[PDB]
Amino acid sequence: FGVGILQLNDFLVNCQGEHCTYDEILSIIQKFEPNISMCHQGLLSFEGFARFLMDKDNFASKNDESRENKKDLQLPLSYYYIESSHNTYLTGHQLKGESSVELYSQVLLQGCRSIELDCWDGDDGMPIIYHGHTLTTKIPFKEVVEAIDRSAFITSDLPIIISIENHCSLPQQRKMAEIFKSVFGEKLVAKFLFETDFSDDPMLPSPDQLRRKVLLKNKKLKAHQTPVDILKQKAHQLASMQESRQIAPELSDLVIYCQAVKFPGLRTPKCYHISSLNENAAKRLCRRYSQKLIQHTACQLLRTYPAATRIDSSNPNPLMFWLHGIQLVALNYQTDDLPLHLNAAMFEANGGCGYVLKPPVLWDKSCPMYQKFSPLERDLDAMDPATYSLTIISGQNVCPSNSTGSPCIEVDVLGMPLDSCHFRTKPIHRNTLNPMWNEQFLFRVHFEDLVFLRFAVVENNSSAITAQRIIPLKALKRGYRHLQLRNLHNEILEISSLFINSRRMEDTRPASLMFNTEERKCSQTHKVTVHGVPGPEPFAVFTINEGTKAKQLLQQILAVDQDYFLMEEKHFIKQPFQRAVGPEEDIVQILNSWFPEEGYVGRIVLKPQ
Ligand SMILES: [Ca+2]
Repeated sequence: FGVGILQLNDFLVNCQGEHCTYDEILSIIQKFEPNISMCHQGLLSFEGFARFLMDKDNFASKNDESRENKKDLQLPLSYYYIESSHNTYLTGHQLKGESSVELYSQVLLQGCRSIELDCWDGDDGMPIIYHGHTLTTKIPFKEVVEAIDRSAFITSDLPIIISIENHCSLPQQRKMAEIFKSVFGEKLVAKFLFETDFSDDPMLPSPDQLRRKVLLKNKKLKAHQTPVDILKQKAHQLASMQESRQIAPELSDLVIYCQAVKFPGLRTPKCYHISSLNENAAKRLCRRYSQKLIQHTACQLLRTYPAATRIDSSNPNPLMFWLHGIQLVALNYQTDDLPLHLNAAMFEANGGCGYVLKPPVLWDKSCPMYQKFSPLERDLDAMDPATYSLTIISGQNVCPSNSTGSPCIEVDVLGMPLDSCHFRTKPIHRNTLNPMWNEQFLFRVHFEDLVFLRFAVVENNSSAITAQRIIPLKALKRGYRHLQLRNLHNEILEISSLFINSRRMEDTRPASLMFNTEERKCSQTHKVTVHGVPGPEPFAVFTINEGTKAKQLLQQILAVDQDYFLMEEKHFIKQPFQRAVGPEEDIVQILNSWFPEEGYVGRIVLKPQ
């Protein structure tokens, strides 16, 4: 009549990758089996098992439940992607359209940490913001700085970087400096703050150390060698009479950690230098100097922005840049397009605070692939990729206000080129309300740390995109799950969703270990279920890490005083497969060898020798 606890556990471990205790499972039955006499015998009915997984609170994303990690925020500023806005003051087109002050408030409230002022002369000796030599409307500089002060730290107390595109006179550059000091007060970094900044080989300080701080990014006056050089240069200026090159000292003195420099290629220490490349120059840099660009971004910040050619405020794909460890990929937040949605999926991580620690191959020396990795290269023959299966089972209300459209689902794997690939289902004829596809895609991935899954709903007739969702691959939960879809403005569509299965396998050496560190392994929590543990319940749960090994798990189980080994068991739908586990073998590697929906469920068992 129904599913037992032992059998509901095998399904949850193997398909859903959730290790629940005897009691948490008795709870799921109590919550989904209405019939009390079933409930009293520990049996979930078949219609109740279906209700359990069809439930609206069976979401796909782990990022629903992600929050700031204090430790992950304790490394140098340059080890992080940093959510960034291009020409924040613009509402639409780059050469026409309005400037708005509020846009700084909206962007910063969202969790953005880098924003851009383009400062020009106002006819009354007060700096104004607008796109130079165009029909953009002008907004007051002061109003913008106040908007940033109010809203900078409402959503996230992690430091912002103000990108100043300085086109003012020296008189109005001094105004700018008064207003930065009077408005931001003790939040504005106006001096080197840390013991670590006066050390032999200095690094940028941690985004943690800089909570509730505002970093200016402007040009900084180069230090003159002697009194005479200053006076001689001054006599040169006088002698010939009959962005802006000059920099008010008042403003230069407020530039500390982010000293803008025309890009030098590949006397203030270099970790305080930062450069701003149009997308074309940054792409050239990524093709030509792949590994050098990665060694550069380990110690210094680099900022890319949209090409000048994109006058419609289109956006470039951020992946190229993030894979070379570029931190500030500055997008037009006013343009809903696939890249802005890629941006948003990236900065769901770490509580949406706007600082995400980089995949450790682009900074941690103890990563097997440190300095060997170029993301544009196909010859990864050293390593065995992880095998992903993704079933698109079905949808609900996938094209709002079009009951009679014919939808298919585009699924795009977006990562380094080698990991990239496109799928598309058959179109369901005239049913956007509860279409069923039950179509499966296989794909392999080497660099899990920066793949994005894009689900788009495409109305086959008009070929228009009606709903969309992007989710980091590592964020997708294994098993049967509901994927909340969103409209083309990345707003939640309260009823529209897809029902999906995903599976992951690991069969030279595995990629996820080649791209890992022993420090990240031992800090990644994983749960294991073990049957046959002396005790009341027939299976117990244990907290471990991706680094824990058979010998270590054995000590953890047994240490409490009353010749045992762990057994890898596969039970079929026969006689069970049984493999003794080697004392020095990684446990999580065994759980990731299993593949569900192949006629077995995996267990780990304690046995007497
Ligand atoms: Ca600009």
